[PDB]
Amino acid sequence: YRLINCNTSAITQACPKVSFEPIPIHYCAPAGF
Amino acid sequence: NPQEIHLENVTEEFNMWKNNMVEQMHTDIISLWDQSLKPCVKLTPLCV
Amino acid sequence: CRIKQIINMWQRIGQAMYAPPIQGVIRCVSNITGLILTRDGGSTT
Amino acid sequence: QSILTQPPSVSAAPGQKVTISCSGSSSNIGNNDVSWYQQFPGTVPKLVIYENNERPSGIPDRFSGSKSGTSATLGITGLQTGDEADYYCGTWDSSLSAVVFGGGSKVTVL
Amino acid sequence: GIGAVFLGFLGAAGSTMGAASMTLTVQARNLLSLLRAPEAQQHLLKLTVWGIKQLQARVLAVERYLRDQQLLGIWGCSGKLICCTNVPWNSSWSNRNLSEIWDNMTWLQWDKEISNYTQIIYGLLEESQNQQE
Amino acid sequence: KKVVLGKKGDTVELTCTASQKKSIQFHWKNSNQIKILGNQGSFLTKGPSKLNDRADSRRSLWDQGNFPLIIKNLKIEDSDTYICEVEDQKEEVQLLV
Amino acid sequence: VQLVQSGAEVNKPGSSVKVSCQASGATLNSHAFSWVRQAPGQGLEWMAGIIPIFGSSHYAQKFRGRVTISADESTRTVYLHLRGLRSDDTAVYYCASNSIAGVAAAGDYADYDGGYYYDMDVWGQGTTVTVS
Ligand SMILES: *[C@@H]1O[C@H](CO)[C@@H](O[C@@H]2O[C@H](CO)[C@@H](O[C@@H]3O[C@H](CO[C@H]4O[C@H](CO)[C@@H](O)[C@H](O[C@H]5O[C@H](CO)[C@@H](O)[C@H](O)[C@@H]5O)[C@@H]4O)[C@@H](O)[C@H](O[C@H]4O[C@H](CO)[C@@H](O)[C@H](O)[C@@H]4O[C@H]4O[C@H](CO)[C@@H](O)[C@H](O)[C@@H]4O)[C@@H]3O)[C@H](O)[C@H]2NC(C)=O)[C@H](O)[C@H]1NC(C)=O
Repeated sequence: YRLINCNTSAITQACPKVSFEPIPIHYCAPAGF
Repeated sequence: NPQEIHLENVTEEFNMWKNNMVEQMHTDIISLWDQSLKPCVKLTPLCV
Repeated sequence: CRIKQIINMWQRIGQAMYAPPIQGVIRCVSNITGLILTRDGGSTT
Repeated sequence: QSILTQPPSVSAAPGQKVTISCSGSSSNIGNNDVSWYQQFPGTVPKLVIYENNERPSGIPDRFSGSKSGTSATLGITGLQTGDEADYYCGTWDSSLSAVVFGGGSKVTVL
Repeated sequence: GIGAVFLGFLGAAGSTMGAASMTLTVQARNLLSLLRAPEAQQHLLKLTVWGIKQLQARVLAVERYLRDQQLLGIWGCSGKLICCTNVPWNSSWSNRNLSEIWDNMTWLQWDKEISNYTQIIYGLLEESQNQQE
Repeated sequence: KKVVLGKKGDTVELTCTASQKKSIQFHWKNSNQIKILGNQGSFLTKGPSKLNDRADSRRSLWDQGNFPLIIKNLKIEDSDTYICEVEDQKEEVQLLV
Repeated sequence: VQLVQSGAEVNKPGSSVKVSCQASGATLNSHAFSWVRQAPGQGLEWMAGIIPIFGSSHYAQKFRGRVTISADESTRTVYLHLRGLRSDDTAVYYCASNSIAGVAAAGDYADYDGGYYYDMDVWGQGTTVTVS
């Protein structure tokens, strides 16, 4: 209730070595805004 | 062809530290990296 | 600089361990357009 | 070839306490952890004690461990008849840069 | 298409309400205002979610416009820009001189003025258009 | 105006707590308004106080609102007042050894 | 999680043997693999072991040169090639592994040459290799 058990889980996906180049993403507003 | 209008004579109070689209940029970058940099081992605390 | 493999995620609270670094050369050409400082109010400089 | 000086067999009547020693240098036990593994003859071995005092799910709590100085003791309080196997202690030897085992400890029911 | 004119209304903000209604007459005429590459089978279902997503906007810009002029058409006038009706102006709706409204106020001021009363006028515009029919 | 007593060396767990369960940003300052310990998003940070090497916190509890402060090696000179600033609730806890 | 090995092998001395060890998981990078053997009736010993999250391998000092370990991530199979077959290699082999995730709680910079083989429990079914 104070030192409550926190199960630190561990999920393991399938991890390749992928590229990462951030492109500009600009936020538009919907119709009527 | 983007539409942009300059508005004459208007004054307008902004605020930077209470914008509600900064928490909409924060959501779509959590959603980017989780589908972008898939890790080998996570350790996410569950805390039941 | 280093290249760590066991990082803390900025996304949520948790750690992440990744693959070893890639074999070739790794270039980075970035243009610093901003800082983030923080003071420390004593009782001055 | 046994770097760890495990005794080759321990023996007690069913329903008692046994001890199994795993004595090593100050580069395999005095700095590192110990573990214990159980193997029935013919079948694949099985981990029984990890992180020097804990048991996995599916292990009775009669198996206890301790790490004292440069040696380690495994204790089975209340020996049953279904423990007819042999035990091995396995640590990491830092100086030899390899996992190091013991000679084996075949418990026997009386 | 139509979403271009939905934002062109804002060109008259900051001016006075007598001038902005006159600019709206000019704006009335100003509110009268292609993926053909070799597409692989990987590009086929990806350039089509780029097609539907733009076409969920062009129909929303139509469906918002018809949800406007369904609400106007309840209040007597459908398709009129400047439309005055047969309800008398009540005095308790932030009483002010008519020269003190069309000459020294911008339109955004009226949002701050009568938004406590804007729902009450809308029911009156329904009833008097229902009482007259 | 809480009261916390220690002996020497031991770990005290001062605690501020919000009602949100969503890891909101806090801090921890002292009577001279120097930063003791802070949260920056999902990472921890210290401040240039004299508890900069000794202070700590429990990382897994931030996701449930609880933002403690765990101090090791209690000297006599840290007997002060400490302030947790979650968003407005500037609660003061004082400490003695 | 379970591990399947390759089939049993008979051989003459001087040749080189191959034993596979396929994992049922999603990747090999979460597990620190290990190869142990058992001559019939005798004790256990540690031959070699690979950790693919650091790319590091480890060899016992009695087995350097004769033993190499390769792991294929695309097929999730740990391979063992043993060169220099002699008489005493008539034994059963075992591929074992433990969770590598226990070093996330280490002091920032870990050790990328060090040894993180401890207390495995994912022993495969085994492979008997007999020399003649
Ligand atoms: C701020 O913004 C800037 C953008 O302006 C960012 O700068 C970018 O940084 C990234 C990260 O390094 C760069 O990506 C990498 O660039 C490497 C250098 O490539 C350039 O030089 C070589 C040699 O002259 C050319 O061949 C390249 O041409 C390539 O790019 C053009 C487009 O410009 C393409 O159209 C071509 O087809 C070419 O592919 C560039 O001119 C490059 O080596 C690297 O590619 C490898 O790395 C990734 C993983 O990192 C792999 O997925 C990829 O397949 C390649 O991997 C091979 O090579 C490595 C050796 O490095 C081996 O180890 C692999 O096993 C494999 O064999 C990638 O392209 C990016 O170019 C750069 N943008 C520029 C310069 O405009 C900053 O990062 C950003 N700041 C921050 C903080 O993000």
